[PDB]
Amino acid sequence: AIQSQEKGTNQLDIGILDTGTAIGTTQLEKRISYRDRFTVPEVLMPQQMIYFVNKDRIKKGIPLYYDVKEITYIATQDGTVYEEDYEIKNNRLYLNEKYENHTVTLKILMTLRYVVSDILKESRYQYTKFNQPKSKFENLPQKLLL
Amino acid sequence: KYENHTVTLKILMTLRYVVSDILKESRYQYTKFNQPKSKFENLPQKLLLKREDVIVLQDPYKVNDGIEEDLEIQ
Amino acid sequence: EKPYMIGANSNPNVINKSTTYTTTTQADEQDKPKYTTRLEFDTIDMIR
Amino acid sequence: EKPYMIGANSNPNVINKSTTYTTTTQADEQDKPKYTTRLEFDTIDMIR
Amino acid sequence: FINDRGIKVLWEEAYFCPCLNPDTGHPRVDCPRCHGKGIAYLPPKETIM
Amino acid sequence: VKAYMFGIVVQNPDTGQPMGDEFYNHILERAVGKAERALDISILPDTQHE
Amino acid sequence: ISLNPIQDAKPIDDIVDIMTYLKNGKVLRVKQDNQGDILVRMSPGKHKFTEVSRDLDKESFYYKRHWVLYNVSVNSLITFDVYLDEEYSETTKVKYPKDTIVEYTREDQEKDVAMIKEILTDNNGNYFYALIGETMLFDENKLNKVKD
Amino acid sequence: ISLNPIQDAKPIDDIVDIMTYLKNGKVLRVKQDNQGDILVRMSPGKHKFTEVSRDLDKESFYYKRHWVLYNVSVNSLITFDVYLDEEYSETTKVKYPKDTIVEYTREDQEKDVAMIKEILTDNNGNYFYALIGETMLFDENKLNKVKD
Amino acid sequence: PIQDAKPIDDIVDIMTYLKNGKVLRVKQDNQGDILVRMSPGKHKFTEVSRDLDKESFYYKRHWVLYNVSVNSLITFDVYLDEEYSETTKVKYPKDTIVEYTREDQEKDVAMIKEILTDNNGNYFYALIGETMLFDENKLNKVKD
Ligand SMILES: [Zn+2]
Repeated sequence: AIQSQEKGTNQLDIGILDTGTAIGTTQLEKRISYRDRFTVPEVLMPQQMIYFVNKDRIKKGIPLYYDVKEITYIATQDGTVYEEDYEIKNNRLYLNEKYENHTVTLKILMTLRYVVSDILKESRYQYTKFNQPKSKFENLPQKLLL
Repeated sequence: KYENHTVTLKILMTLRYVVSDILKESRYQYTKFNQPKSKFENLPQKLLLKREDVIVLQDPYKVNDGIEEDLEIQ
Repeated sequence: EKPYMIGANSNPNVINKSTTYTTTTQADEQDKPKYTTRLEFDTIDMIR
Repeated sequence: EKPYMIGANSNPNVINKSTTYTTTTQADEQDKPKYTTRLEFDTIDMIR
Repeated sequence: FINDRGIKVLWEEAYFCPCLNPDTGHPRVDCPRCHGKGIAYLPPKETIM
Repeated sequence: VKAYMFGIVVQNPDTGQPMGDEFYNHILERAVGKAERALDISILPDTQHE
Repeated sequence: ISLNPIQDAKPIDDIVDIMTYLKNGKVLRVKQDNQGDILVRMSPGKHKFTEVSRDLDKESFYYKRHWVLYNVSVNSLITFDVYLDEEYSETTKVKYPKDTIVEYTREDQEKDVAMIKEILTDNNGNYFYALIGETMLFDENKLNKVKD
Repeated sequence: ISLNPIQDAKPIDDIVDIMTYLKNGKVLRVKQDNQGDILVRMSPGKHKFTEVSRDLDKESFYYKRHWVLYNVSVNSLITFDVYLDEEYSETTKVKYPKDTIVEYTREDQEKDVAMIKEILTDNNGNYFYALIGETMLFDENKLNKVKD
Repeated sequence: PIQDAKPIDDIVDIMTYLKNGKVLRVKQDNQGDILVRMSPGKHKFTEVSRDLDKESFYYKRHWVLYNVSVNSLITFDVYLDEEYSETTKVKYPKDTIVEYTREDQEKDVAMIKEILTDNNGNYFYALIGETMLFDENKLNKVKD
């Protein structure tokens, strides 16, 4: 379970940065650790980015700041771009020679992801005894600050 | 007539907003009741909106429809 | 004389009805009232 | 003519049913309605 | 519920204009897509919010 | 029937369809039929061979 | 086999005639844009003052109008159309009033626009329309209105 | 001792024929991916406009479809399969439609893939399948589908 | 006659030309003119442009996706972009409310049925319900 999901944006001299709090609650018997990692394939997140092309980047392939699931919209100074002119491999982008010194921008969808930055109300406990041969210890859900 | 005069105006303008943060950004439900199979639905986002004062752009150029409003039919 | 009968409907069909926007105008108007009960404090009892 | 009888079941077994994901597309759609009661303020009473 | 309590509003998505200067990384003062702002916009989509 | 239901529209909730006139006629024919027994009458004109 | 033509409620534009009628005490009906239709009157007797009533119907033995003092504004009269209450009535809320330009289909399958010069009614309460340049009177369904 | 073959509802790909049918006024049925199956129609009379109905069944004396004005998009037609409402029906929701490649077990215990060229039905409503290169018609249980 | 306009009647012809890929010009009411186009490549979808001028070394059109409505096409007037004429220098546009006087000295309103000119540039106008031609002065532009 996940709650309070926030895409907190800080605009600074270094640039824009995405950071926010998301509060999660696990199942029983699971002992999460600091800086564990989660990824939610179901949920996709929109991002926007821009890159500048040169005679060197055209052949190597543009290294993307984000990951890729699918592309929503591409554009450049000459207008939009079609599927016949671009391809993506191993999370880097290739373009044909028509855009040697053009700019390129993309609206992109990426999988939601989280890391455990603190463990909060970390352990809750019950000596379950009713309808058991003997007393049993069960660890109740942790709360995670993602 | 007003070459070197001052001029002042009380003006009405359309309300406008920009998304300065996305908050409680995603809420989810595996809707299964009365469905052939499990379905995933994204529930409403909450947006923290900000007014457009420092930089102003005109209203977007929407494509109009030729259907007359309040049209009689018979 | 003749019996009073409902007869047929007369309302025509209307499509794509647009909303009404209150028009801005500097002219005066009159505020349409409602006459009904009023609520007040018991100021005498407040003094008490 | 013949009596109407239930007979046998026809639904086959299905295993490992995957969820449905709404597909992203730039194309237009139409938002399936529900016609029912609407709640509104009594703005006249608000004026009062 | 949302269609009931909401207000009609035009939703237009945002994307960085190609006119950005490749070296400084800052936009042209005037161009058709974006009027000095470094972010352009797509066609609007009618929406209730 | 509609007149007595002045201000009420009978409409499907999940689609914009109103119920047609045929249903009303079908109901009305059963309404007059029920009345014809409830007071032992023959109400519409008809020829009888008795 | 018909009824004679019915006059439309002429709006009054000149403020001078409005004030003269008011001084004579004849009732006026003001179509306010924001808050509906109201009646305006001059108080009888020596204590002259303007009065308003929202008892928006013709006076009747069983329905007597109640008048409240109000400070009616000149600008309100000027910007809002005003009618004599003796004329303005539910009798004929015609879809296409007199002097209105309407689109009508001619026998040659060519749509033309003409201004309604005369309107009358018949036994059934229909609205017969007279258009300039033609003698035959059209019906409600045949005609059409063009706005803006 | 059987029933003659049943035609499948041919999807329409060319936009030109779709528009021509629409101009003729013939009903269209659009399978929207996100929000189900809808009907599309051109308004009769002079005031031409597109209309939509979700009264998703064949028209009947006891069940009359209600049409709402809507601004149907060209892209919607192009990207979504569209069928003539005279054809698309519950009559035969065959598991393996025509032109579908299906896997069938041959008498030599060697599984082969063939494309269904003809489908028919019998008294019990079964689905007899014809496969290219063979004359005997297979049954539903024997066959299998291979996806991707 | 004048060759400044060649409106398309059938939407079927419009779709046929769109399949051929030729650009179209679509008028609006109290609003800017629009150009419409079909996207090339694998995926087919409509595209629009707010620009109108011809493409050149100093001027390039901008295209974006839009869910164009068939209602606009069927209702609004449509032309081929390449063959469109910017303006015909006449006082009154076609399909405009005008006032005139009939043969019996009776005043009547009408809309312009045809716009014509002679070889010397003198412009004649024909109104609905009037076969004869009218001078520019004899007409009157009715106020909305
Ligand atoms: Zn720009």
